[PDB]
Amino acid sequence: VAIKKPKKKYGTDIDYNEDIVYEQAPMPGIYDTSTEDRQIKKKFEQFER
Amino acid sequence: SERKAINKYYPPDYNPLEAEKLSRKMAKKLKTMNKSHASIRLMTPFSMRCLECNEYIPKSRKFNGKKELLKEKYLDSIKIYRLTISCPRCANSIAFRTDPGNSDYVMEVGG
Amino acid sequence: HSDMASKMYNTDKKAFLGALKYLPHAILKLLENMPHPWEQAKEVKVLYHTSGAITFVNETPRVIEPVYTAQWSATWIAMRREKRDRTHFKRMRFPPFDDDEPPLSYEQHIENIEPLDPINLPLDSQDDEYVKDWLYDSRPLEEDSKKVNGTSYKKWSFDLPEMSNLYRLSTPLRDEVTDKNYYYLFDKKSFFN
Amino acid sequence: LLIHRKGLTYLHLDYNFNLKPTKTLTTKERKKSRLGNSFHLMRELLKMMKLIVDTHVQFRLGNVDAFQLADGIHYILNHIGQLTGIYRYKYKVMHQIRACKDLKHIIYYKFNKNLGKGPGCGFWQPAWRVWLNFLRGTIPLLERYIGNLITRQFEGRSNEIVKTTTKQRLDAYYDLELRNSVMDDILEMMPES
Amino acid sequence: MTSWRDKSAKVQVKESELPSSIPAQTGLTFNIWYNKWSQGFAGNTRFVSPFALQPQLHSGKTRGDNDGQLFFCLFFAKGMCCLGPKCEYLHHIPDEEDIGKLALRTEVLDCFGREKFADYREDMGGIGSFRKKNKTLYVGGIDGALNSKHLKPAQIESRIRFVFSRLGDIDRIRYVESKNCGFVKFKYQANAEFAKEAMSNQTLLLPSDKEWDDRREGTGLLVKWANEDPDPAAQKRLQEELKLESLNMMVHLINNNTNSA
Amino acid sequence: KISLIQIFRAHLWQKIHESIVFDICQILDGELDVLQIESVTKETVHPRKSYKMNSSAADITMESVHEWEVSKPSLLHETNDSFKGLITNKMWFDVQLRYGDYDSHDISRYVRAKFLDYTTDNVSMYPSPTGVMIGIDLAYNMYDAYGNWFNGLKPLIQNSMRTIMKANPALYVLRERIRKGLQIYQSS
Amino acid sequence: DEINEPPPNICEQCLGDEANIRMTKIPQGSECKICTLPFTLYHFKTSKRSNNIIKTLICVRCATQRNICQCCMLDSRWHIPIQLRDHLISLVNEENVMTEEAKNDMMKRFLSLKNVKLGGAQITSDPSEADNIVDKLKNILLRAYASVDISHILKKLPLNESFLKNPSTKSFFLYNIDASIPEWKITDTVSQLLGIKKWKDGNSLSLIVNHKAKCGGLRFQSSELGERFVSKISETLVTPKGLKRGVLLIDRFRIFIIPWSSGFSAASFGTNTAENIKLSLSLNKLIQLELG
Amino acid sequence: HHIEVVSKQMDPLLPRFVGKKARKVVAPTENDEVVPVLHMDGGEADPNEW
RNA sequence: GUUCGCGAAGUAACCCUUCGUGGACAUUUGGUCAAUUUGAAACAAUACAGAGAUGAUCAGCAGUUCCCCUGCAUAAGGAUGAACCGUUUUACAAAGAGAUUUA
Ligand SMILES: O=P(O)(O)O[C@H]1[C@H](OP(=O)(O)O)[C@@H](OP(=O)(O)O)[C@H](OP(=O)(O)O)[C@@H](OP(=O)(O)O)[C@H]1OP(=O)(O)O
Ligand SMILES: [Mg+2]
Ligand SMILES: [Mg+2]
Ligand SMILES: [Zn+2]
Ligand SMILES: [Zn+2]
Ligand SMILES: [Zn+2]
Ligand SMILES: [Zn+2]
Repeated sequence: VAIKKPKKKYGTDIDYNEDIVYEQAPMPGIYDTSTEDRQIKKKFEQFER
Repeated sequence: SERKAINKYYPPDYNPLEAEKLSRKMAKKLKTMNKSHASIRLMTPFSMRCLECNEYIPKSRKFNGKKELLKEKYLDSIKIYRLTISCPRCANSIAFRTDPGNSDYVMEVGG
Repeated sequence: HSDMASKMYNTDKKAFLGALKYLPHAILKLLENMPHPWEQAKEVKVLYHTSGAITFVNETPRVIEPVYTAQWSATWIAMRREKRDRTHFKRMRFPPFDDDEPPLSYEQHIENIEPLDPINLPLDSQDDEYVKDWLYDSRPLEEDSKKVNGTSYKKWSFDLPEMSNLYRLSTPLRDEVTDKNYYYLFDKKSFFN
Repeated sequence: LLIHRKGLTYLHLDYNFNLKPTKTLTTKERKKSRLGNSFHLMRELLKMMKLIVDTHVQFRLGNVDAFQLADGIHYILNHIGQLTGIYRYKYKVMHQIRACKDLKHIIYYKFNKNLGKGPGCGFWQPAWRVWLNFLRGTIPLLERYIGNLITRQFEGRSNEIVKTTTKQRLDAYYDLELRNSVMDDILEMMPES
Repeated sequence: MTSWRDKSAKVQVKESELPSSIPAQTGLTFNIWYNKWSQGFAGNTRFVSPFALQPQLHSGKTRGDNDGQLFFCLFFAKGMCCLGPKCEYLHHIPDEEDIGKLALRTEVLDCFGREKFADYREDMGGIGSFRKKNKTLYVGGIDGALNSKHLKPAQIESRIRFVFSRLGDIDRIRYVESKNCGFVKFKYQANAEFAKEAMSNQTLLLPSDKEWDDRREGTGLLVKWANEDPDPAAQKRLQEELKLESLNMMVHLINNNTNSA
Repeated sequence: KISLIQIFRAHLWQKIHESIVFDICQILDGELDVLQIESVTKETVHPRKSYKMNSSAADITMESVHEWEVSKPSLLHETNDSFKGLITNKMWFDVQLRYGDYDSHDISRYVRAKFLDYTTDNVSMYPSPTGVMIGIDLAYNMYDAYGNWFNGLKPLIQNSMRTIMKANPALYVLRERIRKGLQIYQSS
Repeated sequence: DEINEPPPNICEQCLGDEANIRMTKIPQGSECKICTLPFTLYHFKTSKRSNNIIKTLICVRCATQRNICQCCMLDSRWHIPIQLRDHLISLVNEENVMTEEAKNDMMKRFLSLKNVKLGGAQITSDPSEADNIVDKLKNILLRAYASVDISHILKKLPLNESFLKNPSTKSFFLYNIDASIPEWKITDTVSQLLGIKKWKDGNSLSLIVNHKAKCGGLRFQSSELGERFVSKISETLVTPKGLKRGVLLIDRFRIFIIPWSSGFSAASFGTNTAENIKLSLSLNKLIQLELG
Repeated sequence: HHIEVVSKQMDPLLPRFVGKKARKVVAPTENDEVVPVLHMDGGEADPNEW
């Protein structure tokens, strides 16, 4: 039996668990974070497992 | 709409006296009618001390509490009431008695 | 649009609700075109929304001012003759309907019946021969091409016998003062001072 | 339909445009169902309009003589202060009510020369003009008012309500500006950190 | 053709026989704006549909066939269309010729013309999302549909196989006895959208049963949109068919670059 | 308003009106032989009728054996009557209750105005003409009757109403709920 | 900017074949399907005498960030859905590209006002960056339950009878059906074999396939069709005891058949999901016993 | 495709601007370039007077 | 259907009726919208909770909010309308001793 969510008080109430809330992504950088993105995703997926 | 309203709209087929019969029969089956412990906002006139979480109800603090007509009847005929109050820290109900001969209260369970 | 319970009425309910701001204009156009006491009935030209939201009376009531003064003066006479000789005048009850019953429809109730006689002074034929044919019309002399410009009903023009006859009927409601020295310290320049 | 869009189904709007509650109301209902001036002032205009239309219905159905119809309209227009209650929601109408009272004194003591005290005076033309001129001035008012009411229904109220200063909140706003001026001048005298 | 193009579509319900537009009274005063009942509690509010589609009986030519209508009649599917052959929309089970007409159009809106939405409804009911080409229905609420006959775990599936086979080509039907629910997957989405409105609030009884006089008293079955199939025996089928869909698109897409050059 | 709700609570206005209508019938059958009625019948009263000031109907209807000869409609304390006007078999009563003001509280004017309006009105349903109407001002405990009498009732009904206005148990509830709202007691 | 607004992004195939199209502009028409925020609704019809109004469902900002049209929401180049577009680019760059969308109303509005491209909308709307990935698509085309008491059920499955001409039956037993191979694909292969196409009108054949038990049966109405189904199947496999079985031939698959000689019904295959899996596990040996 | 853009004759009673509501939106910040905060270097000695 | 022609037949004597046939007159409605459950009103009720600053009881104004509600409102109410009342660790250094390394 799943946990019930808190009921919305108002209309546009935000489920903060549902999405990256106000995703201010970092400014695009020159130093090429491409291998680093793979290793965190693997480490974060490993953490969820 | 308005605090003072002269007329409340009745249904076009209505009468007062036939309703009084009908309404009385309904007045045996409800959950609100059968339970009558009166809920009253009150202040405690005799500082408290809790017995479970040892909280102190300052001097005279507001409570929405529950009045009960006691089966006792002071002297041949004088009413006597029992008031109950929940504690702020813990869930605990503390009880009163109102002595009419000795004007101050006497209390019981929980405090 | 009596029982708007279907889903098809969802747009037309918005039309009723957004017409509520125009409803004071519909009350003025209805009450200004109200039938005067010498009229049994009055066909008015209306403009209506196609969803039956609002019904404006699309006319303005324009009259000939000497004729209009003579029409009210004859009813002023006819109502003082009435109150003089009635044994008992029964003023009607207000409101004329109970608030539980709906406004009864025009066609099942009103339209089928002969209306009534209105207030009309009898108009003695030898003294009032120039006005008695046309005095109590809805728009008097509307289709007479020589007395008015036409059915647009502007810019009337009369002859002398018709004009003195309306002068004679209007004597309960006329000015009855001919010198301007009567208004000596009683004109609006003295009122401003 | 406006009452029922606001969820106020416990308020019954009569056919004579009386608005009454159908039950003893809870407080969240009495806060919610508190209609404003623009609803009630529109509702009292429709009460005045229906009350005049109903007398012509009473005349046409045969129940009322033409002298009673003219007396009936003259009774309505002189007693709107006690037949509607329009003065509760726009008290400037007191001018129009005491105008129709003052016109009634002029008309009666020229109508009732050599007549007894009685009902049947139906010279409703001067009091008719007072309300048609009152309706001339509340068309721009109620189009602004109900137009704000309906657009608040369809869209909701704006989130950018900026409160003006008032006598109520002058001492509060004085301190918010006094604390900002002191916090500025000290934060500039500070060397760092 | 012989079942469908030969005859014309027939009036299912007389316009006097149509249900009343006000709902069943679950409140004290009717609300005129929102056509619902206000005061009082909220009671229940799902009932067995009195009407049902007999697909080989009610199908026929309509006015929308000659006009080149793309969209199917919503009340044909519910068994409620009172217009019959005078109706602007189509009255037949969707075929490959029909879905080929809808091919540019099905991406944003269903076979009945109703626009799809961004994300699904919370209870997975309603019209559907355009973000997922969902072709699988959640057949639920079977207990109220059967009127609480015990039947069994296989018979129930036999009822589901008989009814939904009339509503189009089927990819697979799975019944789960422990969850008391079925999953019907169609060849096309347009059949799944058609069969969803056709079998909402219906009953799987047949007449050959004793409760046929009390078919109206029940609750009715819920056909809603299905979630993803969680077993990896089906997950591997999903990426396999997604792979074949991608290879069928790349062949079509390099010919676009061949023509573009 | 709230003083008037507390005074006229538990539907006292209706209970007052049934009490006069019942008390008249208990005096009609007490002297039924000199009047020569076959039956005196209180009618089925609509519960909204007692407080409906717009229109009314009859309450108590008298059916006679021999055909009564009634007078001209006169006031309750009228001296003489000419009974040669109309010859009818059936009479009616109407019990009117009003609450007077300082301006309009002459009950003699009110009962004459309502009787001459309700009998001329087409909507107000009376079973026969030639009836009487009893009006009671509940604010000033005044009573008056206006209608045509056949014989003997005018000394009977004015001796009855003096007993009714003092001895009616519903009027005693009205007069007591006034004195509790007013907090007046009578010494000596 | 309310007075400076971009022109609408609509497909060519939404507009259709005609030259001049009368389009209606409503300045604050509906609200967007994606961002739930108002926009200028354009709507139009392909021909003058058409009967379908084609509306713009999404705003221009949500159509730019996805690089899709406003009406049919397919990609402006390649004319494919978004879910298939972001999957084709994921086979090229070997990483997942994906436009992710908010489920919250304050974040549906937030995600639209930013000027980024989402998913494959950086790759598309650059014709140089799109065409080389099509060339990279071309190189991809160069590659081109032992406790169950099942014994009550297997008495009813035939499993011991032969596929000859001589029995005249309505029903058949199809086993060796993969968890793929939909139910429509087996009815279309039989109806292609008999030429009894549009079979669902006359109800000539009725087919039940479990997809857990890997088994099924197809029932005919009019038993004379059964000899047409036998005679139109040429290839058969003889088990090395005997007992020849015909093969239905779905592309790359093989489905064996035996005349049931009665009506199997539903629930012959199994009455519980755990129970049906063991019947596929029961069969897998007999297929291996039939072949090898 | 040459496309004529026309306006629909609005119903004067239906609410014009049907998509217009009073709703509240948070806005993202568009930061493409950093603004260098160009102070001067460092008169920085300070006792405990402040 | 009307009107202008032209032709044929009949009554006619150039007119009438009939049907053949050229013209002219008139020219593209409506939908943002389909009729009950599954594309979204809310309230009441039951139960529980019980009510700003304090020792206690009260008047209130504001403020920040990606809560709003009533109102025509930029007026004013909504408990001072509500929410606040919790969580809390690094721009971190300099100097001065006793055990442990190391190699
Ligand atoms: O009682 P009074 O003060 O002498 O006045 C009354 C009163 O009118 P006013 O009070 O305004 O003067 C009556 O009407 P209401 O005031 O009760 O509304 C009015 O009767 P109507 O209004 O029915 O005409 C009547 O006049 P009349 O008897 O001519 O009808 C008139 O008395 P006067 O005529 O002596 O002024
Ligand atoms: Mg405030
Ligand atoms: Mg506040
Ligand atoms: Zn405690
Ligand atoms: Zn249809
Ligand atoms: Zn958008
Ligand atoms: Zn498109």
